[PDB]
Amino acid sequence: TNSFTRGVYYPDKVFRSSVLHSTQDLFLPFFSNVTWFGVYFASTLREFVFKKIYSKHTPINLVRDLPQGFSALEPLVDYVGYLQPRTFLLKYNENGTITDAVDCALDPLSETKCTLKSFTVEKGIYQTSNFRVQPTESIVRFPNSTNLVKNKCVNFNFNGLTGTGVLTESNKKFLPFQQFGRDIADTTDAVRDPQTLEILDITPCSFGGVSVITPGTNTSNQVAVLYQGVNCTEVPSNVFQTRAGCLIGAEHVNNSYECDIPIGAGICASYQTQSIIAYTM
Amino acid sequence: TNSFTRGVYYPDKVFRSSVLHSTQDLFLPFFSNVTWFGVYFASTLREFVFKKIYSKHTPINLVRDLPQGFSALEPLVDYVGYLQPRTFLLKYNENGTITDAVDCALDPLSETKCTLKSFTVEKGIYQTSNFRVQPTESIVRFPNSTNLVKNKCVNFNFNGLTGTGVLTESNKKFLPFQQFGRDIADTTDAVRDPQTLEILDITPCSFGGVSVITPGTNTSNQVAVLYQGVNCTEVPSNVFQTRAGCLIGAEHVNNSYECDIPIGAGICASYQTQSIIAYTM
Amino acid sequence: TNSFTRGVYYPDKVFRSSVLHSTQDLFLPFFSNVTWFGVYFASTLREFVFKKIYSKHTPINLVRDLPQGFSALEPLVDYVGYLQPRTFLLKYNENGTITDAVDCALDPLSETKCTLKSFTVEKGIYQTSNFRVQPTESIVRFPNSTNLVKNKCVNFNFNGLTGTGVLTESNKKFLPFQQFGRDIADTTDAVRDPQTLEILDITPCSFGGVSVITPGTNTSNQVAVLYQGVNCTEVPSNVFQTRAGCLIGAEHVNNSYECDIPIGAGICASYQTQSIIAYTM
Ligand SMILES: *[C@@H]1O[C@H](CO)[C@@H](O[C@@H]2O[C@H](CO)[C@@H](O)[C@H](O)[C@H]2NC(C)=O)[C@H](O)[C@H]1NC(C)=O
Ligand SMILES: *[C@@H]1O[C@H](CO)[C@@H](O[C@@H]2O[C@H](CO)[C@@H](O)[C@H](O)[C@H]2NC(C)=O)[C@H](O)[C@H]1NC(C)=O
Ligand SMILES: *[C@@H]1O[C@H](CO)[C@@H](O[C@@H]2O[C@H](CO)[C@@H](O)[C@H](O)[C@H]2NC(C)=O)[C@H](O)[C@H]1NC(C)=O
Ligand SMILES: *[C@@H]1O[C@H](CO)[C@@H](O)[C@H](O)[C@H]1NC(C)=O
Ligand SMILES: *[C@@H]1O[C@H](CO)[C@@H](O)[C@H](O)[C@H]1NC(C)=O
Ligand SMILES: *[C@@H]1O[C@H](CO)[C@@H](O)[C@H](O)[C@H]1NC(C)=O
Ligand SMILES: *[C@@H]1O[C@H](CO)[C@@H](O)[C@H](O)[C@H]1NC(C)=O
Ligand SMILES: *[C@@H]1O[C@H](CO)[C@@H](O)[C@H](O)[C@H]1NC(C)=O
Ligand SMILES: *[C@@H]1O[C@H](CO)[C@@H](O)[C@H](O)[C@H]1NC(C)=O
Repeated sequence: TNSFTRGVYYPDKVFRSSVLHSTQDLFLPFFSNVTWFGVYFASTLREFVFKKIYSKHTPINLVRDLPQGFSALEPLVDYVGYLQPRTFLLKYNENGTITDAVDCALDPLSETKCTLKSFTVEKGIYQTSNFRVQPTESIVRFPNSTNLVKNKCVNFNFNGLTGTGVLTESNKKFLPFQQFGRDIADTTDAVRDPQTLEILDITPCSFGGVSVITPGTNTSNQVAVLYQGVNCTEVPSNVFQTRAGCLIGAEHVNNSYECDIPIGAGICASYQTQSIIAYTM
Repeated sequence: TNSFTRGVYYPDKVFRSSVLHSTQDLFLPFFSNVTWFGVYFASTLREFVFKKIYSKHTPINLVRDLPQGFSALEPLVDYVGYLQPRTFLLKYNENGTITDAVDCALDPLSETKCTLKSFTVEKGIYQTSNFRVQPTESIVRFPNSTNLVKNKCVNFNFNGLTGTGVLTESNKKFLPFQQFGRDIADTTDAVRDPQTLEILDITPCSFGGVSVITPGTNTSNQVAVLYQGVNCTEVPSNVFQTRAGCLIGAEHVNNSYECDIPIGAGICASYQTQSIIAYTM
Repeated sequence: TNSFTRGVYYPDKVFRSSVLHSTQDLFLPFFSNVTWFGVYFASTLREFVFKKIYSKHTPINLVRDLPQGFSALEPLVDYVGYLQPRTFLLKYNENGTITDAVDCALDPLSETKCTLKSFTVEKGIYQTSNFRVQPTESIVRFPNSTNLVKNKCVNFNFNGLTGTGVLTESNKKFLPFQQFGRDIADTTDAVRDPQTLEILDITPCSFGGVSVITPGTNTSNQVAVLYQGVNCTEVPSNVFQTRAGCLIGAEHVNNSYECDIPIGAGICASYQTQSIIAYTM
């Protein structure tokens, strides 16, 4: 059984009129796997959210299914789903009644609604969060204690030089006694391997912000995820990289015409036909 | 006996030339009720201020009265009036002698001299201090412990909602479970009375700055006190309210002509004849 | 024996390419008196700097002298001169080898190289440091305990008035009871001597910044030291004062023509012929 945005109660007894409040509490995540026998309880319809008992009574007409829609549960005293800590965006009507909600943890175009604090997202690119490649490796090197890995974000320790970055073969020749180099910004640029005296280059791991490519919410809900400055080989529809990074959820049409939505650094995006395509401008 | 600005001694042994220094010490307030038998002592004339003994010897020619003028008392060793903590503005001559002083606690147009730090106030409006209506009441409401007061600044406590404001009947209908409302600025806007379930509106009490309406000190000393944003029913010659607040010390002439001194928000003030009048611009 | 910039070792084992690093460590000062038998050790050539043993082997061809040039000593393990704490400016080549160094504590035009962080100083005036006349005297005066000194920077204490300045005869007459005066900036301007009741004027001692007058390093190395706002009677080639202060290392040519290098406040400086001259603009 799929919960079509069913369990949304009033977190506090505060009156709000025509606002979009952001609440951090225990709510039922939208489109969650619900058994078909805090916790959510529904019986075909008297919905109950226990945490404090919330109740709601809605007339229904269906068989062997869960009703689709939205219903706010009211505090009573001070199908089963489980509650999780989520950040919800509640829409309060002019009478204080919650008419709609957005769970900003399920899929893209939902975090964009939280970032913009609106149920209608315009046509464009929006930077929602960032992305840092976490090092899934840890190597330590000491002279004559693990193997040397390269071309991957790894926490290294070269005879006391603790750092975080990706190692690669450098074309710089150090002096016979110098053990590590430094750039203009007073940061460790290259290190000398205590074994085999190999010179390795240190590069900071991929640091970029994620962006959602949306052709407005009035046309369709199909969005594309855009990563800035990172390669998709390190990123956890169609996967393809571009000049600005990797774009998930679009196509790689070889055509080229006028730019529609500038995603940044060359390539632009557009909506065509029921499919999002990318083209070089 | 009236002290015509008599007791003003040298607070410290510091030499100053052509300055207007502000001193916070124990001085005799100007135009104070002096007995006709720290303390001020005068005998018709050898004035003494004890606190440290200050002395002054001035030739006088009068009977059954106190001499009018100004005389600075000099430190001697390390009619009777009493000293109070006052903020005085002393005028030092080119030889270090105090020639005049202003007690900025007696009447309006004297605090203006301290605010401007000058013995000559120009023609215009000057904001000297502020004014906050202190709540002369404290009510506490709990469900089934004092009476409910409205239309007056009162400290309230609605089942744990401690605040300060004026309560009035609101036209907003809360939900059957919501107990208090909140505006866009994340402040308590309305509360629900735990008794009779009446909805009350919370409004911050009158916050405004006082202003002195003076037609310059070269013409006359008659000034008018202007309160901004407050009603004279809550404010502790002629009393009348205007669009910018309450104006004390003027008239309410129904005539209208060109503006002379803009007191703010419409109405202007002018000097006519030996009387200060107000007129809508 | 004179050390012609001989002892300069690698402070740390860090690789740098085409940079000018500033190091604070124990180095041999340039042009220092070296015996002709941390410490510097050279033998005609295998130079050794002990601190950690640094070594260097350079072919030489000379007799009864010390070789002139520059040679960087490399770390080996973990004529005699002594090491002192100095701030050196090291020039790293594209291979990490130190090719030249500047000791910014020997003479002027060397501190300018540190201030500009370059081995080539342009033609102009550069403010390197400041200059405050330290009081070489301390007098204390109490009423009926040292002699009264004037026209010299001295720490004074007049019956509890501790301060620092130069005392001189003031033409201001205090009141018979006032002991010290104060200016507009709320600072002690004048004091009354508890003995003989003499009025003295307090003036802050000479505060100014030093400046190096250099006609560029591409033409010659002869520079002139310029002090701003101080008189040479208090300052520790040809000494002469000007409108902007005292200028050491130049001439006082009475001629006057177009300005070449504005040293500030009137007088300008120029290079003529092998001699630095100053002239009123
Ligand atoms: C530390 O030990 C390693 C392991 O023997 C040394 O690596 C070898 O060095 C020799 C001498 O140059 C080479 O012939 C081998 O091919 C190296 N081994 C590998 C797997 O390449 C290393 O040189 C030693 N380092 C020091 C400083 O002694
Ligand atoms: C708390 O007690 C008060 C006092 O009885 C209640 O106020 C009365 O409520 C009844 C029921 O509606 C009215 O008929 C009366 O007119 C009310 N009294 C007055 C003076 O107006 C109040 O309703 C009670 N509240 C709760 C929540 O029980
Ligand atoms: C403190 O003592 C000194 C020393 O005697 C006094 O200085 C003398 O004062 C007399 C009286 O005016 C003069 O005739 C002398 O010429 C002063 N001495 C010198 C060396 O000039 C001083 O006046 C005394 N101060 C007080 C306040 O008593
Ligand atoms: C709020 O309540 C009033 C009460 O009559 C009703 O007329 C109005 O339609 C309600 N608002 C909404 C959005 O339902
Ligand atoms: C992105 O990084 C991966 C790392 O595996 C590399 O193989 C690829 O060539 C990189 N692409 C670009 C365009 O830098
Ligand atoms: C200050 O003293 C001098 C002394 O002769 C006198 O001439 C002058 O008038 C005095 N100043 C004032 C304002 O009285
Ligand atoms: C000012 O406040 C008093 C409160 O008693 C009220 O009666 C009056 O109507 C108010 N006047 C205006 C102009 O708001
Ligand atoms: C650095 O080393 C390379 C190695 O061949 C050499 O060609 C180059 O001249 C060196 N650089 C300097 C400044 O000597
Ligand atoms: C500079 O100070 C000395 C102090 O001994 C003084 O003699 C000289 O007249 C002063 N010169 C100028 C120009 O102020």
